[PDB]
Amino acid sequence: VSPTRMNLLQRRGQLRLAQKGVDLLKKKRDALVAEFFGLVREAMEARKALDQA
Amino acid sequence: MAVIADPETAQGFRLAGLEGYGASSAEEAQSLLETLVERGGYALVAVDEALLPDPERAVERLMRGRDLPVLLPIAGLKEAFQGHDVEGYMRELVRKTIGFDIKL
Amino acid sequence: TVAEYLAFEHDYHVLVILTDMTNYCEALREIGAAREEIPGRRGYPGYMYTDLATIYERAGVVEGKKGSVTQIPILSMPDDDRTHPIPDLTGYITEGQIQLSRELHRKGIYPPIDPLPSLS
Repeated sequence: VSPTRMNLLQRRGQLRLAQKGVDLLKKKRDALVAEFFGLVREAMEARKALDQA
Repeated sequence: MAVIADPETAQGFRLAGLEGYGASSAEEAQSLLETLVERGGYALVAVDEALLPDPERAVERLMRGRDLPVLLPIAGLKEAFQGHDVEGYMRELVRKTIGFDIKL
Repeated sequence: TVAEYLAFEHDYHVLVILTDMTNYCEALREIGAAREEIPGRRGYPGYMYTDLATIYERAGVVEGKKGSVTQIPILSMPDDDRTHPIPDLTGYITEGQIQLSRELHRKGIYPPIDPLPSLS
């Protein structure tokens, strides 16, 4: 990378975007975990009914 | 559809319009399920847990890219009287899925 | 001097090839540091623009004459750096450039001319 003050600003902007992307991915994964645990209960429930059927 | 299970239950599956068969071994099951999933005119096949716990280790090589035939372990003839440990199964599932043993 | 003579006296069509302007700029910087000129960006003297313009601008076609002069300077961007003073100024003077690519060269492609940073 060519060393100029403009490049320094551009790279700093890139760093900022990288962090603000990491946190967004983390929020999405948290939503996914909520959905997954909501599914696991009804999954084991269907397994229960299958066992008793 | 299709089920690889004890032929006495296989006739009941026929009563439910589902062809089934079996010969009580993992190797023969994996052998002929190759044809079964090549002659897979249905979307799901069942296999008892005692034949082999995980059908993925078996059909994963031939089902590559294709998703219709879903395969799952189903209660066996011993479970016909005893039952099953449902929560242990779910918990060893979520263990490998979300990385750890949870909901304890 | 020889080229302009041939072209605009005997109506030749001349093609000038200047084989490395980087060495020219090295000599310029040396003789300019011995005299302590106000420098440019990396020690290159502050008049290097005018100095190079007096060379590059000796080309073209003259109205009412048959000759012509065409220039093909060659210069090596030092760290493949398009913002180094030498390629920067030369781009500010000449009409476009043909820029070579190292990645294309590594794939065995010849001639490794990538068309996006080039211009005419």
